[PDB]
Amino acid sequence: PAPHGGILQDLIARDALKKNELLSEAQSSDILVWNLTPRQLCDIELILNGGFSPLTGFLNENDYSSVVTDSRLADGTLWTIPITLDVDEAFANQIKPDTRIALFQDDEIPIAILTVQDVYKPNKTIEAEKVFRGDPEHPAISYLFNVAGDYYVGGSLEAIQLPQHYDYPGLRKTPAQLRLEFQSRQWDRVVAFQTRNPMHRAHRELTVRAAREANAKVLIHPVVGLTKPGDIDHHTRVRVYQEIIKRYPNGIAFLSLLPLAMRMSGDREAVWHAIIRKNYGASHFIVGRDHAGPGKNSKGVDFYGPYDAQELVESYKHELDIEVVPFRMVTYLPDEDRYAPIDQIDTTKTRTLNISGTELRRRLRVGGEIPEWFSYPEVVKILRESNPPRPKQGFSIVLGNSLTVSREQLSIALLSTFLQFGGGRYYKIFEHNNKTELLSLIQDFIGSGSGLIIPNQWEDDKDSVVGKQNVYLLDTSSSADIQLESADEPISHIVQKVVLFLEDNGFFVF
Amino acid sequence: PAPHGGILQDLIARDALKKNELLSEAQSSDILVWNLTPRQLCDIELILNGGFSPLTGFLNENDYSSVVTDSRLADGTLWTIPITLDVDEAFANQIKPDTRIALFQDDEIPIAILTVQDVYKPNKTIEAEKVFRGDPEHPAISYLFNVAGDYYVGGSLEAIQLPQHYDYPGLRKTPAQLRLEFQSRQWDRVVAFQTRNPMHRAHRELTVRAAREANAKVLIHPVVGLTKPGDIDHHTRVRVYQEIIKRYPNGIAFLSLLPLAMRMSGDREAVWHAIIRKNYGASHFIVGRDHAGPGKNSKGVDFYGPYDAQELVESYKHELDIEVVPFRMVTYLPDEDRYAPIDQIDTTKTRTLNISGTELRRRLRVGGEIPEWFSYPEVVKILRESNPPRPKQGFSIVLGNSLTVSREQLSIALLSTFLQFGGGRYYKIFEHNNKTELLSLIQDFIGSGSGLIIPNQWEDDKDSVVGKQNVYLLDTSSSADIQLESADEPISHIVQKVVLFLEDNGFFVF
Ligand SMILES: Nc1ncnc2c1ncn2[C@@H]1O[C@H](COP(=O)(O)OP(=O)(O)O)[C@@H](O)[C@H]1O
Ligand SMILES: Nc1ncnc2c1ncn2[C@@H]1O[C@H](COP(=O)(O)OP(=O)(O)O)[C@@H](O)[C@H]1O
Ligand SMILES: [Ca+2]
Ligand SMILES: [Ca+2]
Ligand SMILES: [Ca+2]
Ligand SMILES: [Ca+2]
Ligand SMILES: [Ca+2]
Ligand SMILES: [Ca+2]
Ligand SMILES: [Mg+2]
Ligand SMILES: [Mg+2]
Ligand SMILES: [Mg+2]
Ligand SMILES: [Mg+2]
Ligand code: NA
Ligand code: NA
Ligand code: NA
Ligand code: NA
Ligand code: NA
Ligand code: NA
Ligand code: NA
Ligand code: NA
Ligand code: NA
Ligand code: NA
Ligand code: NA
Ligand code: NA
Repeated sequence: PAPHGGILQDLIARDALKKNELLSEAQSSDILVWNLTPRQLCDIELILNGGFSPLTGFLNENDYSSVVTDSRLADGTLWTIPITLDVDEAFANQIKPDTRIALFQDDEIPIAILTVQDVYKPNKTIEAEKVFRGDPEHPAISYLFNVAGDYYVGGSLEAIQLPQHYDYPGLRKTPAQLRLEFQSRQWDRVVAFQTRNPMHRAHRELTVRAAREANAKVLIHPVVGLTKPGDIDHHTRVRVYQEIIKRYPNGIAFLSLLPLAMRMSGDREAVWHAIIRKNYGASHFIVGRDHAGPGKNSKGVDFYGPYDAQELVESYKHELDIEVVPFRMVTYLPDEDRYAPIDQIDTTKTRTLNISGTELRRRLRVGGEIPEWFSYPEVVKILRESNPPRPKQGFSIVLGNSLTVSREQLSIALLSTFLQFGGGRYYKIFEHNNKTELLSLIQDFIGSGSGLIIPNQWEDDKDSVVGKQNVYLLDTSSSADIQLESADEPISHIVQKVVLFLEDNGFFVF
Repeated sequence: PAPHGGILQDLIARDALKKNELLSEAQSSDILVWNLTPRQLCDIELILNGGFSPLTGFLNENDYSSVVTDSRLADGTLWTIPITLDVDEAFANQIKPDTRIALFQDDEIPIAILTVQDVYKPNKTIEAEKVFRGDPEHPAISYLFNVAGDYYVGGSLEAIQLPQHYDYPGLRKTPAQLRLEFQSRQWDRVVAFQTRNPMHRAHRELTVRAAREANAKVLIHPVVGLTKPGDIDHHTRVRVYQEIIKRYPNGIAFLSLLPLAMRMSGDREAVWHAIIRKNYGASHFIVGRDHAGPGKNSKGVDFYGPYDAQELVESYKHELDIEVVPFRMVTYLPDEDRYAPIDQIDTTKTRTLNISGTELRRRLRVGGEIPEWFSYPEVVKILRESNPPRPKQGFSIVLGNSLTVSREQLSIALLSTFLQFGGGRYYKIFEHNNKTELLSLIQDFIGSGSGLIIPNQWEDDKDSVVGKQNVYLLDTSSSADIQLESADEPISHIVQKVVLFLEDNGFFVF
């Protein structure tokens, strides 16, 4: 179908003969410069290549406001997610309309020149409530208040080049490129599948049903920009994707990576995804259970209904101009050894089985087996590879402040003890001396699979610098992970407590 | 580099706005029509897409002649293999210069409109001797005299569409497309690897050395048009290729199928391959041992020297305008467990190992093991899949004419006997009654893995219709595959002879 708004806004193509000129300007000693943030680099690349058509810059207050209260651009164009350039008060204060800002990447690569139309200070609470449903634990809300700048700069863009990427070089097809791909193959019907997690049996089956129902070819269009904190990294996923694509019949599917920065905005996000996929050349778009939803909040309540997205997309049906292929919870049927939409089976006279993400995360962490029927073995292998079981995980033991025994001697004792176990883990007594340049390495080591013995705590002001994962506190404090009986407890006693704790948590296996 | 001649002759692009017009003409009740042969469909697709640049139609006598005696087109452009439209006397007699012929595919799809320049009757002997070196067993020479028409029709072409293909739809990149592929990835150095056989360890290693030596990305450009009779089918090969490509480091290689019709013209063919690859956008081209050679003739003598191609290519070096990466026999080194060019090892103080094609063909036919070091297991699996060991092969037993026992009873006896063995083969008493519509099916069954019991021989005039593979003759004749003692030999005796014969040839395994 035609790109949203009718015109593919490929600004790279549009501004081709301005490149050298824009480049010079971007590099002049007088232009205002802003180094794009990660999500901003994700958004600007979708703007510059026509993925966010009709958009051609970041939303101004008028357009932004309409999107928030209307799910539409000022002119009425259906648009649910606000795309804005958030900056800080400092930078904002140097901006005036008509001003031209050079937007860089990594403070080195000139991406584009923004021509300021306005500088406003959004009410983050309204955006939070109206666009993301207001739950503070919601990924987009947390980002909004904790990472996003407090001042938005609206304005038109002029392309210099798309953000640089050294991985998966040929796979990040642009709307124009993908459209050309489908064309060279004479694909006039393509159903797109959005995804931010690895694909298992259910997915393969559901995407194939879609291809069969829609009579269209399959586009696995995974998100590699930004997703939900805690998601499997995109590299591990691209591998999972390239592997699973070999399970489809020869010539039915195409893989293309989408550098989109998700918002986990359930239903609004689905409407947005459909618009994006249409721009990219898809004729059909899959919207399954809890599309783009972030699950439940700590209280166990749903951020979005399991089918809110489907319903919203359905209400915008005649406007989207792209066909939606809805799916009900696709589950496993033991007795018939096959998958199928829950709405097609009698959950009364037929038994179903389902390994949830939580459940999977768990197996991977304990080294537990994952059913042959759940996912393909190569997929699981790749997952295990980058999400190793506890006996392969790294960790850190911190000698609490309450500790009264010799920290040096307790450290050595723990070191020598861990060493005798053997098995491949690297151990080290890591003194940070409160230097953040060191504190910031604690997780690099844990991430490398190493066991670190830390002689003492770090200032509370520096706590943010350290990634809490697999970091355990040894102390008499009630809030210690490994609680000591008393600050003067004999070393050997402490060592056994720590060993058994780590063994109880899968780090050690004898 | 620039395409040969300087201009990419993508006639599909050139004649885009003529398509509807050419189409109408091609489909008029008055235009002369010729349905392209297989190799002709191979050649015309390389002409229409700029692969044979500078060519823009089939060679006329002037150009043809110069290519034969000069390895150059009339204007001097380096060109070693003659590309002509060979027709029969009947068709030829209706052609006059200025005439326009509609060239169809499968008598249904209009490919192009040829504007006749001349109609000549080539001296096949000269072409055989001068271009293919005159050995009658040479693949190109046999085709020349046994398949090629005796009259060549030279003339310019006007594109309607490239030949239709329903398999590997997106993989058959055109020069322009490939060039666009390399570009979108910013590949300014690409070394192309030609191939018509499956790729094993040696190949992967040799193409990687090339990539490293040349400082260029890898293009696996296999031939899927026409190769040498007896080669592994291209489908099996594409699978082998798609699998082996996964053994290269991420992002270093690209796979694109070339619908070229090989000539197995050793050195001349190599020069031609380099020109073709240059047109397709390559900056480097690999030329290894016996490039494009058909091996030895039945007498055991070489059609070309193991490095004739390398030497010819080298002599045209400053003309080819594409860098050649020559390789000496790449062999295996047991003790160092690695491959390397023979010219880099001391064949005196180091042992080498090599499983030749013949040797491989043999293992595959006996179900023999293929060294882990020779090829990758997935590749070998795919090969075995379409080149099954004897116990899975089909065959046919023919009751010779000399036979004097009851043909009906001997047939049944052989049928019931084979049946008791079990094992999965399908058996049938196949009566052909000399009807070619039936004789032509004999190989389809053998190909399907079935065992056919044929009650009697077929007329000699019909012999050509039958594929001699796995077709054994039971007769008293000295020239019988399973020789009987006498035409009246008792059935049970004959049955044992046949059983033991088939068991001795791997068809039966107990
Ligand atoms: N078991 C399932 N039943 C129905 N739909 C599913 C199922 N699993 C995944 N989907 C759908 O597949 C798509 C991508 O899945 P996933 O990556 O987990 O979520 P997200 O929408 O956040 O990308 C979504 O449309 C989702 O609703
Ligand atoms: N062992 C080897 N050492 C060096 N080059 C090789 C070796 N095997 C194959 N090659 C080269 O690989 C390319 C393709 O191989 P193949 O398909 O067998 O022959 P062809 O040249 O007929 O396409 C050729 O350039 C050939 O010379
Ligand atoms: Ca704030
Ligand atoms: Ca629920
Ligand atoms: Ca005490
Ligand atoms: Ca003849
Ligand atoms: Ca030889
Ligand atoms: Ca007798
Ligand atoms: Mg980028
Ligand atoms: Mg989900
Ligand atoms: Mg074709
Ligand atoms: Mg060879
Ligand atoms: Na439309
Ligand atoms: Na810098
Ligand atoms: Na709801
Ligand atoms: Na519409
Ligand atoms: Na429809
Ligand atoms: Na426990
Ligand atoms: Na040149
Ligand atoms: Na016909
Ligand atoms: Na002669
Ligand atoms: Na060079
Ligand atoms: Na020679
Ligand atoms: Na024998």
